[PDB]
Amino acid sequence: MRALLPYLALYKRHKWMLSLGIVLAIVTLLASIGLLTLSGWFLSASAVAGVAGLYSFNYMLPAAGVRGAAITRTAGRYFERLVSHDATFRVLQHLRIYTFSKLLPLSPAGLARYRQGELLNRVVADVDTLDHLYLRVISPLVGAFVVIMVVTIGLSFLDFTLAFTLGGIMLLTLFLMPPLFYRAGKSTGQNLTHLRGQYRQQLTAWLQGQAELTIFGASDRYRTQLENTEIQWLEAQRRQSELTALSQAIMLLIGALAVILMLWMASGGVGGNAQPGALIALFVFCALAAFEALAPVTGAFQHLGQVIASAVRISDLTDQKPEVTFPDTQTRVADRVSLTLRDVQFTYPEQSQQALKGISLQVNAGEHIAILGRTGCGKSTLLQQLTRAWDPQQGEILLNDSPIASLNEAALRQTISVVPQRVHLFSATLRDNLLLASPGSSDEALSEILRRVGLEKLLEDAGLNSWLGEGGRQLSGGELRRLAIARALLHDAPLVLLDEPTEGLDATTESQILELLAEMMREKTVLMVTHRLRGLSRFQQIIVMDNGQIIEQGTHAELLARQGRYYQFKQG
Amino acid sequence: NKSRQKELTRWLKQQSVISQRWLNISRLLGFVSGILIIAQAWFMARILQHMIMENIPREALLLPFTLLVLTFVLRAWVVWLRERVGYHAGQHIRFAIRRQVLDRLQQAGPAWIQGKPAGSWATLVLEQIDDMHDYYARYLPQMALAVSVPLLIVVAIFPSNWAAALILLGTAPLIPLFMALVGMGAADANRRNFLALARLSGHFLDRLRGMETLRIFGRGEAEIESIRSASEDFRQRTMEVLRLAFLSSGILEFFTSLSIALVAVYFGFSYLGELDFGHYDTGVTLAAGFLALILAPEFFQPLRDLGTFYHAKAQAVGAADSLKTFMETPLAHPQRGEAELASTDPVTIEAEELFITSPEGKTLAGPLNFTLPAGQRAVLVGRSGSGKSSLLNALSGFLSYQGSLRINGIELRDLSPESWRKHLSWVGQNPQLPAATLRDNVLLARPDASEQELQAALDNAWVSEFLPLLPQGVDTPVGDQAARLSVGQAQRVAVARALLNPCSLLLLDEPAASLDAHSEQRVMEALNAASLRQTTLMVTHQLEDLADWDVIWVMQDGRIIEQGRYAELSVAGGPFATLLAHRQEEI
Ligand SMILES: Nc1ncnc2c1ncn2[C@@H]1O[C@H](COP(=O)(O)OP(=O)(O)OP(=O)(O)O)[C@@H](O)[C@H]1O
Ligand SMILES: Nc1ncnc2c1ncn2[C@@H]1O[C@H](COP(=O)(O)OP(=O)(O)O)[C@@H](O)[C@H]1O
Ligand SMILES: O=[P-]([O-])[O-]
Ligand SMILES: [Mg+2]
Ligand SMILES: [Mg+2]
Repeated sequence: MRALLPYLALYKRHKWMLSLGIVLAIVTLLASIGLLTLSGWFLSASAVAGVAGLYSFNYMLPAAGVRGAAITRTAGRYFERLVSHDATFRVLQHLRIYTFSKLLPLSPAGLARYRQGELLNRVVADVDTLDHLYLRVISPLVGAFVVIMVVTIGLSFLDFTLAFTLGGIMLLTLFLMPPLFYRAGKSTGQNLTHLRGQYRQQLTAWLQGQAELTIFGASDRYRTQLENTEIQWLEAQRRQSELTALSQAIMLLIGALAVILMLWMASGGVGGNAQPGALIALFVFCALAAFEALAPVTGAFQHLGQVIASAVRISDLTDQKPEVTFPDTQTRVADRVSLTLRDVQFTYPEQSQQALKGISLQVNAGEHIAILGRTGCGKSTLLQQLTRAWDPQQGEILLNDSPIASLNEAALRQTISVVPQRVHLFSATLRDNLLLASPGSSDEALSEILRRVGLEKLLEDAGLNSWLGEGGRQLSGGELRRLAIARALLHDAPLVLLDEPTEGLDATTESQILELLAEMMREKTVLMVTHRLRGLSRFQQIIVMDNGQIIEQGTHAELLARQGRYYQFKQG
Repeated sequence: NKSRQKELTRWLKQQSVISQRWLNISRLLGFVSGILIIAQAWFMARILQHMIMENIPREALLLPFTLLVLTFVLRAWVVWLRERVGYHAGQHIRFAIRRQVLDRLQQAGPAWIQGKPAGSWATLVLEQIDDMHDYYARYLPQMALAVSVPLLIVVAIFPSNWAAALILLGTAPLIPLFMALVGMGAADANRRNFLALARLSGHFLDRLRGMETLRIFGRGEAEIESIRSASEDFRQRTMEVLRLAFLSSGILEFFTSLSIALVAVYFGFSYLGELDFGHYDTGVTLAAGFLALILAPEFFQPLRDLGTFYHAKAQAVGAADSLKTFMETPLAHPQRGEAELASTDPVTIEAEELFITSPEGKTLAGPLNFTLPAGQRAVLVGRSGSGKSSLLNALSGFLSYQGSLRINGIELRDLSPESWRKHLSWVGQNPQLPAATLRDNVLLARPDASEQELQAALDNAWVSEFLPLLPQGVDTPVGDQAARLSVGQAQRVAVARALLNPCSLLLLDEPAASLDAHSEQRVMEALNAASLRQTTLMVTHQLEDLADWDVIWVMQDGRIIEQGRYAELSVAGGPFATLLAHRQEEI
């Protein structure tokens, strides 16, 4: 419950709306209890008066009471559901902004120890589960407490002992039953989320290794232990339905004890008179209708356990420290930058094998370097040292013979222009996908770069306004790569880092991109990381990587002259 | 929209036959639940009348108290019982659908599983089968409690008063009518905001994903205002949708509180001499008003719970949308057989007019003709996409072939897969380690092996030369989430696992494709001394120093065009000259 505190701070903003939504959940819930309590007394008072005393009985007052109490629970529930959800949606915006802002400083580093495909889908669900602490846990538990109170003080005028033993029974269950069920199911909720991720881990490895499991005759041995995990998993699910069934059955044996008690106890006199008459109904029907206040409460033990898990899961992800530390010196961006590296070493967190054994690399200004390697040599790990995703444990990285760690982030992002290996297509419009490169560019300025990189087909049928993202037009793999270059061109920076810019492309579009990179980026330093061998003659130096090492270095012609790994690349 | 949704619901009803015994006890206990609701409402009404009208003391009503407590205890037992049977009904359907999905995925094989990412299948099996629970556990048992219980109240009140039973029954045709008038208005707001709402739902995950791109452009601070201005739009658009969604719900709470208001007023005035109508001539009774008043809120409770459980129908048909198409795809797969190979000697492979067909039905390899006698090792060379790996999947049994492909003279499709695979062993292009530890992967072919022959496997493959690097030695839990092995290190484990058992055919598939210099020469050396012991079919890109392999096959669009010794193909002009002389080596 202490990990639920950082997000209760977010709830302090928009406290008014949240308080008003709770208040309407009390007026509605008191009208519901008051409609049945007054109806039960009105029926009992009319029956005791009988046909005699038609004019003697003041039936108009309850009749307008049962009409007002009925309207304010139909209308109150309407605005309770509006203010509660509207206030929830405002907190959701603060939760989304808080989570995003606490994840940017560690966006490539703090999230690299997880599987990023399923981590961020879990983060979005964790924020949605945190956003519903108010609707599922806070609004019922706090709305039930101040209805049990108003009913207790409300009925204390007629008889103290009845109101104190109805309010006492209702208070006891409110304060004691959610904790005893959150405690009883605490182990299962831990077991449920552990067996769920184990079944996902065993199933994914069963599907991926299906070719290997089938041949080696383990596809059935590894399915039996997969189906035994599901049996364990379904058993944990079954035990949560034994606490949802028990809490639903216990709340019915408590709302039954408070009706048997207000029948037996309120028949021995309500206050002074030994024969209360109509007052018995007002206490039996109150105890009958007052346990709908606790109906939302009987499930709030299951929802509190989930919200707590999300609070812990989000926190320990965003409460860890960024790998890099950006100074505030506020330097000025250079016009031309030279890249220098000396013995850069880097072991990924929680690993025992070095990703970068040692890198020596000099890239003068206006020089086009290419880095060659196979899968997993460590080349895209080198580019993330230059953008300061990580810090090399041993080694020094220089920009214009000044350490790269001495640049404030706003200046580093203006010195480095990078096209990633995995180009990300944002959901927003085509103009917005380019305006992140340079916000100040104009529509014509965006258009010239877009048609210059060969993406002129995106300039038709409201092309610059087409949605072009998820829930919209999806760009092809070849077109997506041209989009990445269009951002690198718009975001003019002295040094341009490329990460497999021609991966998975036919030679027709591979040549078009390669010729586009040599002519547009002629005056800008380029460090292109390549898995292919096409069009490497225009590069002043080719650096061949192998298992985190620079095994070969030199110009294209020089590399062919001396027999080595680069020679083995063309001729196997 | 209405065409598919009708077809999906019949699919859900088809699956409910699994655990139909428990979907009946849920329906039977729902009727008994509505009887105990009436019994306790009658017991309370008769207790309360005696102590309010004729002032009978509580100590003379011990029998109704005793029966009222028992009714309350029985009610709690039924609610406890009904939840457990509802879950039991839900999980048999999930347990059986998950077996049909996993049986379909296992029989389809790696040829079809590779079509989608392992997280796309894991959503089908985990997320979308678990989405169907609350349809069978809550919504279906509630759609039967919503029609049985409210009719029991009307049937139990009609004998005592026909207007009290008409107040409740008068809102039975009013709620669906009014809920549909607001439905016409809702469809106006829902459809206008449908495009944008689905457009803004995936916004936060889209900024969260690809947060690297925002970092490398320095736009992390200007996208806070994008999240702020896409959450203001989402909230405003969805609240105008929700003004009509909570109004449709409010119809039930309007008639819930009007039905308790009219019952209170009609009975209240009936006791005061007014409103003499509505009751049979015998007379008016206080216990006949308590019984109707206690049961009026319980008339709509089954219809109010159903409002909360209705979302379980939408997420069970969306689950059924992607589960029906999964089970309805034709997925033609290789024919299983019963004959088996007794001999463990190297096999002879000959194919006449052999065609490899994709699981969907298209052909991946054309009319292949080749013959590979026992003990002879062949090598497959060709351009990318030439059907090189489709031939290796057919020999593995993963793909269906229409032509002829014989193993020792016995047709492959007439060979029992569970025995053919014991004579089969290969190393793929990518190391797929599906076992927990590094020793469990090596021993995956035969787990009951002693250390002597385990230690021999590691040394023969040079898996033991990087063991000191690993933290726990040979028992390290391996993976991308624990003790990452480089592609060179994981490929040597895949070689060690493949060479653990003697085999008849070794289908090495581009093993040294993406490896560093050291592991490439350690994997290739081990598999050059392993290809000799049995007939071997390799596919490779590095066609230099390929002379010692006996017969070389060259593939073109799915046809073996040229064959023979390396010397004969190398010197002679032909397609092998084109592959070798044009040493482009694009990667
Ligand atoms: N499971 C599948 N379902 C449908 N089509 C497929 C499947 N597997 C391959 N194909 C298609 O059939 C053709 C068969 O080519 P194949 O994958 O055998 O080439 P390859 O020899 O593996 O080339 P490379 O080794 O360079 O990938 C390919 O063009 C591919 O697109
Ligand atoms: N997040 C990570 N945590 C630990 N190890 C990683 C991570 N990402 C990559 N590696 C390892 O580092 C090596 C080099 O990674 P990378 O530079 O991404 O490959 P490439 O150089 O082919 O782009 C790979 O063998 C990989 O196993
Ligand atoms: O591992 P991939 O980035 O070459
Ligand atoms: Mg990379
Ligand atoms: Mg292949």
